[PDB]
Amino acid sequence: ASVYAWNRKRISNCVADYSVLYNSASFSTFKCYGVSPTKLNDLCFTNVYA
Amino acid sequence: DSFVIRGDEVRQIAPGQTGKIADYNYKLPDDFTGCVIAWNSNNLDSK
Repeated sequence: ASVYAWNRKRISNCVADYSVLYNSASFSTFKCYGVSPTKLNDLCFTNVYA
Repeated sequence: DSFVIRGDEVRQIAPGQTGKIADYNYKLPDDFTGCVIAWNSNNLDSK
């Protein structure tokens, strides 16, 4: 979607291996706030919004 | 310590930095004292 009207996906009721994202060479940045990307598999959430 | 790396991966060469080379094959100490010098060597080391 275009940045004037950006699209929010709710993620819920599932397991995510964040290493599948963070280990990828595909990303030009992966900057995180309040959490470090290496820790995200050890930790869990009510929902995630993309 | 002397070696060739891909230019994008030079980020991993520090105390506190994270990635596959920092995890596996070239861990620096968390309190490392010294200097990291890196430069593009495409004209020397590509084929």
